[PDB]
Amino acid sequence: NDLSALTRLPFDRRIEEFFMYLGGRRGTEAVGESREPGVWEVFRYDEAVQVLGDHRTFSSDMNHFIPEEQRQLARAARGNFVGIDPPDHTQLRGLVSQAFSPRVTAALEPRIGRLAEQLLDDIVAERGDKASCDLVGEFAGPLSAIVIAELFGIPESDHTMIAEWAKALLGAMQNTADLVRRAGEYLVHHITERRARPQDDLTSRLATTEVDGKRLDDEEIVGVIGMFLIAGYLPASVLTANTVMALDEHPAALAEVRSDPALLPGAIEEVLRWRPPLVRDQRLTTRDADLGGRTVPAGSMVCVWLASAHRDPFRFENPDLFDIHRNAGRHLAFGKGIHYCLGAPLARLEARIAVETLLRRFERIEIPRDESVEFHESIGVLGPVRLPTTLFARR
Ligand code: HEM
Repeated sequence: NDLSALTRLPFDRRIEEFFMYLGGRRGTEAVGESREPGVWEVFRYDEAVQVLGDHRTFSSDMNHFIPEEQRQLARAARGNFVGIDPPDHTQLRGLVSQAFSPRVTAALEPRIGRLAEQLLDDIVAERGDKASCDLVGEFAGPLSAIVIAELFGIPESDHTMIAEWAKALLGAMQNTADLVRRAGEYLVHHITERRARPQDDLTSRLATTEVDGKRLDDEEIVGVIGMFLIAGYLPASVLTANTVMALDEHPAALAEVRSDPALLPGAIEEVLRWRPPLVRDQRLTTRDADLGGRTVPAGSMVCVWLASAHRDPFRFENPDLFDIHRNAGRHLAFGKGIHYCLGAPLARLEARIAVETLLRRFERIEIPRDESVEFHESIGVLGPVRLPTTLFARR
């Protein structure tokens, strides 16, 4: 398979041979073993769905088997429920979900609008009507970090800082430990501040919501805020750029969307299917598991290829065709079951406004096929971290 080699190929051929790899295996088998010793891969839709649905058999807690005595440092941090299983997940997500109601996401739409325009005006001032820039570095990445910052009611002054903090951490080392620890210190101050004097933001809501007599404490809230930033930053920025790139690579689709921007959310859903930011989702078998005509032994790492599931012709017609008019609703880009992305509404809103603004303001968006386009190094990500473009402002 040589998956590590693919992460080093030019992005265009990385995409190619990545989907060729998945295609070949998916063609023959729903499930299979990998070169890695005790790891299985999932290639087909139904089995991907089955895996995500059956959280009992396929755990999200990678330290499931670690003895309860040696579990203290293997335990997930207070507030982080992405790496835990019911019933611990249900209670924590229950609280966060109640607080993070759809109207919290909806209310951000005007700000996201204004922020996207401001980032574009900063790029335009430096290089004029024909302005070259890094779309991820100067637009999508700041927009994703600051949007999440806005959600939690982080002061306007600290936004450029938060954007830089996110770029540093996300793109072990003593610094990595520091960034995490200092973020901790910062967020505690933010929380106690918003607990004392509340404002219309998610931090204050997290601090004041009850669910059947239960609340979140300051240290859990820190984990939640931190979890949102870590889970949400890269993928959202990648969705915004993958949309720009996918439309660029399809002039007809692009023309349709430019002429009727109502088509854009549908286009984004297609992007999520056809070039998902997060390309795999991992689980750990708690027991011997019958899947795809095969038995997966207890203790096995399972790697669910979401990207392959989306190309499964059993589930999607003409799977390898990018079609902004397709019903992409069944895609798994935001996961499925109990761990389904809490940021999915916000990401769709973030992405829609960011590309809506770029198309309205720039009549030409030129993107190279060089190695100047730098895709994120992880096999589990598919999209750029450095995307140089040339923006020609509409006359
Ligand atoms: C387009 C961008 C995004 C993608 C592709 C994405 C994808 C995902 C996926 C696949 C999961 C499921 C992980 C699993 O099953 O174990 C997930 C969980 C999550 N995402 Fe996102 N996400 C995105 C943006 C965001 C944003 C903007 C936020 C909020 C700041 C966010 C917060 C979360 C949280 C909190 C979870 C965990 C929910 C849980 O564990 O129950 N995500 N995301």
